Amino acid sequence: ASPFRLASAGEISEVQGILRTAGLLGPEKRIAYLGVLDPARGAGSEAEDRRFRVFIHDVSGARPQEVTVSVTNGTVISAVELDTAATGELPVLEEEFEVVEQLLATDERWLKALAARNLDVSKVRVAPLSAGVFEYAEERGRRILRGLAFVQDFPEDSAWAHPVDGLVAYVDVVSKEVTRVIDTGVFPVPAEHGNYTDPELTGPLRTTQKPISITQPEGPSFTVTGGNHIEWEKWSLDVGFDVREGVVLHNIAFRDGDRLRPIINRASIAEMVVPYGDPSPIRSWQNYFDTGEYLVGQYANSLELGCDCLGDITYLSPVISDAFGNPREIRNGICMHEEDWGILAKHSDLWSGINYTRRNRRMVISFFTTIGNYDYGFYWYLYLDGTIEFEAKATGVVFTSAFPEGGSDNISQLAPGLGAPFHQHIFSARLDMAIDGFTNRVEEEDVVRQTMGPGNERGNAFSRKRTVLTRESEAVREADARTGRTWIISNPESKNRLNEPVGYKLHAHNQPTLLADPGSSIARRAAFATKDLWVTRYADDERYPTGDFVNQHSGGAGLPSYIAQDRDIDGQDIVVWHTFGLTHFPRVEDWPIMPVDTVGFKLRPEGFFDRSPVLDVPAN
Amino acid sequence: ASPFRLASAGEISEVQGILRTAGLLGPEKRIAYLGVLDPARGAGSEAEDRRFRVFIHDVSGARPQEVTVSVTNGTVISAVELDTAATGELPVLEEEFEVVEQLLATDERWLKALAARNLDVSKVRVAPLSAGVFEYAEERGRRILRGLAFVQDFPEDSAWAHPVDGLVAYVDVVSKEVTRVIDTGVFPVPAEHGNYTDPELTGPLRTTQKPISITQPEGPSFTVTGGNHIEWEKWSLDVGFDVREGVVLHNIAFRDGDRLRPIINRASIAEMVVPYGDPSPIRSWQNYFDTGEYLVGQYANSLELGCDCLGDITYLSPVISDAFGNPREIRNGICMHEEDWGILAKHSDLWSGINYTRRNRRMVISFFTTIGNYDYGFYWYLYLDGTIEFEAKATGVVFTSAFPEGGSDNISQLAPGLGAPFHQHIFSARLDMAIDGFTNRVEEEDVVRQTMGPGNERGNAFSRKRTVLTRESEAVREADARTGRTWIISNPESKNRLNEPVGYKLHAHNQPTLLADPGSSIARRAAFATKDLWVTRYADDERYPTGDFVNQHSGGAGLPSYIAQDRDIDGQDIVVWHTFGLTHFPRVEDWPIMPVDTVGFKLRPEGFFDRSPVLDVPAN
Ligand SMILES: [Cu+2]
Ligand SMILES: [Cu+2]
Ligand code: NA
Ligand code: NA
Repeated sequence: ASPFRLASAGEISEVQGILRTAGLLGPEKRIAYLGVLDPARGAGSEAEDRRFRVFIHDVSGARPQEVTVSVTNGTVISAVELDTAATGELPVLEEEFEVVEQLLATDERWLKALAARNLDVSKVRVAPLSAGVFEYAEERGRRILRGLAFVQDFPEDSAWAHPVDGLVAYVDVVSKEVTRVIDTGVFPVPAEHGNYTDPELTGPLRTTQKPISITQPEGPSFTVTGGNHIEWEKWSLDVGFDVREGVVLHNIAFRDGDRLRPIINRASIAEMVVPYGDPSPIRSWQNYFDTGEYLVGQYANSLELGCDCLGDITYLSPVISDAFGNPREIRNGICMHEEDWGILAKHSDLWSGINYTRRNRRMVISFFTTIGNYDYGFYWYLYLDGTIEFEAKATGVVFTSAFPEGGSDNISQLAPGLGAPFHQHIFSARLDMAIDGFTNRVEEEDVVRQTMGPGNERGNAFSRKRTVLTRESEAVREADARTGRTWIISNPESKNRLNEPVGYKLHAHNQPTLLADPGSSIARRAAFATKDLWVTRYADDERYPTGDFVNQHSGGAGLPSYIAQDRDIDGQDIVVWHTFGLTHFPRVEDWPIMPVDTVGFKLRPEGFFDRSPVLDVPAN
Repeated sequence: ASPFRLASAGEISEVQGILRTAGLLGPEKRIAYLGVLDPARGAGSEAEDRRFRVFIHDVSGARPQEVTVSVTNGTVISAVELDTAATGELPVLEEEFEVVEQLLATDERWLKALAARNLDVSKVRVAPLSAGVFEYAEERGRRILRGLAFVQDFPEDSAWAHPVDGLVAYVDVVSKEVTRVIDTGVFPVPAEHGNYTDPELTGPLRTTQKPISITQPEGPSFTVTGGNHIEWEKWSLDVGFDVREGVVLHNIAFRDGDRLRPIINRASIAEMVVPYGDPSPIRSWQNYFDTGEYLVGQYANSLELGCDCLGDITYLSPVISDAFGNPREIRNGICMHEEDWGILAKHSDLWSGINYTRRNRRMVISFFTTIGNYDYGFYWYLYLDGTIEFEAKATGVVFTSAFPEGGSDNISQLAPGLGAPFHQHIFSARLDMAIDGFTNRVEEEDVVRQTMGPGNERGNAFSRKRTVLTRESEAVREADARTGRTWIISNPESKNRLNEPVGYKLHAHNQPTLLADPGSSIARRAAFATKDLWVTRYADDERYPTGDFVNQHSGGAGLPSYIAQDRDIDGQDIVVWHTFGLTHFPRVEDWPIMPVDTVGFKLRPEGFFDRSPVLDVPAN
C-alpha cells in the first residue's frame, strides 16, 4: 500500500508500455534515466498516484525528451523536448562506455600516437570520461566523451598500472566521430604490474587470521514490511532506491512514547564530484560527477554474503530500467543489518553503590557502487540514542598518470614512473528536514569566548551563540572548526518539556571544501562544493545541487539559482544541503589497491527528547 | 624476561619492603603514587634494572618525599623531600575522599547552611574536589579539597539530581580543619529524581532487542606472551599500565617482511583536564585533572564479560599499590580483543573482470575508569593497514548545579530547576615517536590553493606544502581545518623504495582547544590545552604536559618550560604532544545518564611502506 515502496519490475515494464503506446519509445529511443517521483506534499489524503520521470535519448540525433508518466493511470502526464546546449546533456549511457575505445581504434591520429609509443592497439583500453565544459565551441549541443588510455598486458591485467600520458582524445558518441586527438609528447608507460591477486606481488597469503563469527540466533531486531518499510528500536523509515542517487531514506521518524515523531522527510546523497588538481592539459578538464553524470545507483554492486556484508543480513534487490525500458534487478544491491556499537552508557556510582552498563547498537543501510577505477560504499546509520549518521567509504584503484621526471607539485609517486594526480571526492547530502513536522528553521551555533573582567573575574567563562538563518540569501554558510561551529535544525512551534524548541544538531567533519580557483569551470559547475552548508525553501523541482542535467552543462542551474529566490526559511518547509569531502594526495600505501578511507557527518538530538531516549534499554 | 612487563604483586610488596627497611615507610607514611619506570635509552645491552618511582605522603604533616627504588637490587636509588608550596601537592589520596563530608558534618557554618535549606545532614553527600590555585594565600603549602553538596534521598538515590547550589566549603585534609564555608544564598534544590534503574522513570524495558553473538571458534588471532606482549597481524607491542596514566603502549612496531620496524616507542594519555565555564563563585574554581590530580589508572573498573567488553576477550589484571604499599589487583581492568571493521579494500574491474573484496579488522586495547560522576573509556586501535587510533568515550552523570531563574549564558537546563554548567574534557596524548627508529622530525602539512593564470589556465590546480619544525621554539602549533592541516612524523635517514623519507601522518579532529581567558589560572596550569600540537626533544624527566605534581600547583613546570630549552628536533629523538577535546554544552538527552560521546585522533602511514601492507590478507 505504501506510496514510498520500491519500483517493481511490473511498474517499469508498464512505463515502457505507456511510452510505447504514446509514440515516445520507438526503436531509436533509449532511456538514460528512469525513476519514481516522491508523492506531493499533503498527498496522503488522496489515493496513490505512482509517477515516474524519464529522460529519453535518441540515437539518430533527434532532441531528447523529459517525460513524466502516471503508471497508476496508464498516461503520459507531460513530455517536453530538451535543448541540451541550454539545459545540459543527458547522463552517460552504459552502452556509450565501449564506444570511445572502439572508435579510436580505427582513427589514424590515435593509431599514430600509439605507434609512437610502441603500443599494440589491441591492448589499449580507453576510459570513457565525462567531458565537462571548456573552450571547445564545437562541443556545445553534442554528446562528447573524452578518452584517456591505459595498457592492459593481458586479459586479467590491471590497466591502471600502465597509464599512457601525454595523450587524450575527444569523441562524439552520437555521430560516432573523433573530434580531436591531442598528443603533447611521449611519457614512459609505467611497466610494473599492479595485480593485487598475483602471488608474486602479494607474497604468501597470511594464515594468521582466525574466524570472527557474527550471528543472531533469534534473527534481527528490525522488521521489513511492504518490501522496504523498516522498524527498528523506535525508528521508522522507508528505504528507497533511485538510479541516480542510490539509496534514499524517506520518512525517518522516531516513536517517542505513543507518538511517531518525524525527523527527516528525505535524506540522500544528491551529488558527488571528483575534481582533479593536475594542471596538465591531459587531465585538467577531469571532474567526475559520479551521481549526476554517471548515475551511481545503476552501478551498484551485488553484495555477497559474509563478504561485503557480515552478520545476519537482510537484502533488498532494487529494480531499474535498462536502456530500452526493460526491468533489471540489482540482486542483493542493498544490505540491511544491525550491529553492536560498544558501550551506550555507563556509570559506577560511589554514593548509591549502583553500577550500570548498557550496550549501543546501530542499524546499517548500505550499498556499494563502482564507477571505473573508483568504488564507493554509502552507509546510513541509525543509533539507539537518536543519532543519525552518514559515512562514505572510498576505495578502488587510484586514477593514475605518469610521474614526471623532476617531480610534481600536483601528482604523487606510487611506483617507479607511476603518478597519482591530486584530487578531491566531494559529496552533497540533501536533507529535507521535518523536525517534529515541516515547520523548521536553522541556526548556526558558535562557541563564544569571554574576556576576564567584571562578571568573569577568574577568566573561566565561555558560552555560545545561535544565529537564525531567516532567508535563503543569508543561508550559505562555511565551517569554522576553531569556534566549534554546528548548525541546529529546530521546530519553533514544537517545544520540549523545558519549553525549548525541539531540535537536531548537525556535526560536520570540517574537511576542506572545493579547492579550485573560484573563476574555474568546476567552481561554477560545482558551486555547491564551495560552501559547507546551504539552506533552501522546499520546492518539488529543486532536487540536485547541480540541477537535473549535469553532463556538459555550464553553471545556470542548481543551488546558486535556487537561493536567488531569497525565500523565507524561518519556520518553513526547508532543505539542508551539506557539502563534505576528502582531499586526497595519494600515498604509496594506496597502490596497487586503495585501503578504505572515510568521510561523513552526523546529526544528534538537541532537546528533541525530554530526557535520554535510551533509559528503557535492558541489561545484558 | 621483558623489562616492559607489568608490575607484579611481588615487585610492589618488595618496594614496600625496601622502603620499610630504609626508614622511609613508617606507620604515618602513605603511598600517593607508585609506578615502574621505563628502561633508559640504550639499556637493552645492560641487564634488567626494574626501578619504581614513589611519592610518599605523611599524615602527621611532615614533608612528602619522592623516592626511586631498584627492586632488582633491593636498594633506594634516591630520596628527596618535596617542598609542596613550590613544586606541587601530591595526588589526592583515595582515603581523603570521605574526609570532606565527615569534617563538614560537625562544622557549625556548614550545619547552618544546611539548616537554612532544610536539609538533613545525614542525607548530604559532599564531593571531594581538587582545589586548584586561586586567591587564597593560606592554601599555599596545604593539602586542600573543596566540597560541593548533593542530596541523596535514600541509599540508592542518585545525588547528582539534587545539587545544593550557593554553597561551597574548603577543607585542610591533613590538619583536618574546615578553612572556609561560603554561602552566597539559597537556591531551590532540584526535586525530581534521576534514578535510571527505577521502573517509574525507564518505563517498561524494551523487549525488542534480539541477541547479537560474537564468537571466535578458533580463539583470537593475537597472542599474549610474557604477560603483556601482544603480537597481532604484523603488529608487535607491550601493554603497560600505570596508576596515573592508565593503559600505556610501548614498542609499537610493525613486521614488514622480515624486519620489525618501530613506529611509536611510547603512547599514553599523559593528562586530561575538565575545565568548567560557569563564572559563579560556587564553581568558577572547578578544573579536574583526572590523570594528574586523581590518577585515572587507580579507578579503573573491573570489566564484566559480554557486558563492558563483547566477543572473545583476553583480560589483563594490572596490580597497583594501596596507600600502605600492599599490592592490589584490578581484576579484568584491561580488555583486549580483535573485531571486524567492515571493508578493507574493494574493486570490481570492468577490463580485467576481477572482483576483489577484503575485510578489515582492528585490535582493541581498552580500560574504563570512574572519577566521581564521570566515567571514561580509553581505547587504542591498531588496524590491518597500519593505522593507529585513539578514542576516548565520555559517559557517566553530568555534573549539576541549580538552573538560575531567568536562564544562563553558561549553564544549560536538564530538568526543572536542574542545571549543567558548560565545560570541556581535554586530553593530551604523549607520543614518543620512533618512526623506523629514533631519528625523527615533524613537518606541518597544509593544502595550498593556486590562482588561475599561467601554468594553471583552467584554475583547477591545488597542491600542498610541508614545513619542518626544526627547534622546539617553532614547534607549538595550532589546527587549521580549512587548509586541511596535518602533521607528518618522518625519519629523514630511512627512505622507502621511491627514495622518500618514511613517515606517519597525524590526523586531528580539530575540535576547539581551551576556551578560558589566556590570563586565567587554568590557562597557566593547563597551558598544553591551549595549542593542538607540541613537539619536544625527548628527556627522561619530561613525562607530563603539566609536570609531576599538578595538585594545587601553579604554572612553572610542564610543556612551556620544556620547550624554552629550544632544543634541536630536526632528526632527533622527539615527542609529539597532541591536545584534543570535547566542548560540552549539556543537552536534555544527557540526563539522567549520559550517552557516550567521543573524541580522538589517528596516525596513518605516509610512505612508510613500499606499497599497500595488506596485499597478503586472504579472502573470506
Ligand atoms: Cu581519492
Ligand atoms: Cu561533559
Ligand atoms: Na523540509
Ligand atoms: Na622519540
